[PDB]
Amino acid sequence: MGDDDSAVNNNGSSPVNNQGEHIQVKVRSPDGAEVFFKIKRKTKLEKLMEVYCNRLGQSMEAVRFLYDGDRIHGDNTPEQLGIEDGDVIDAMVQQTGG
Repeated sequence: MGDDDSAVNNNGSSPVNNQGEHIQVKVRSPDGAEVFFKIKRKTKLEKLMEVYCNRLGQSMEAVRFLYDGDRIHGDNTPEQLGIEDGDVIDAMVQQTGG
């Protein structure tokens, strides 16, 4: 069953990619510190907050995630608000502070 794709040749991976091609977001740990996070594929705020959950050993119901200054759902995505690559997220102690 002859497929051309497996025999088309021209295989390889050239450096057709730049460092700032992807996305970058800083989730300012709410203590006067800010850790650089990064987005590679289309990945909404969900993984940005969960990797943070796993990072501090405390999940997102215990860290209110505000981005562009305003808390919201992770499924809202960055560009949907108008702010993207170079943006920041702030996680405060729980949703109601307690």
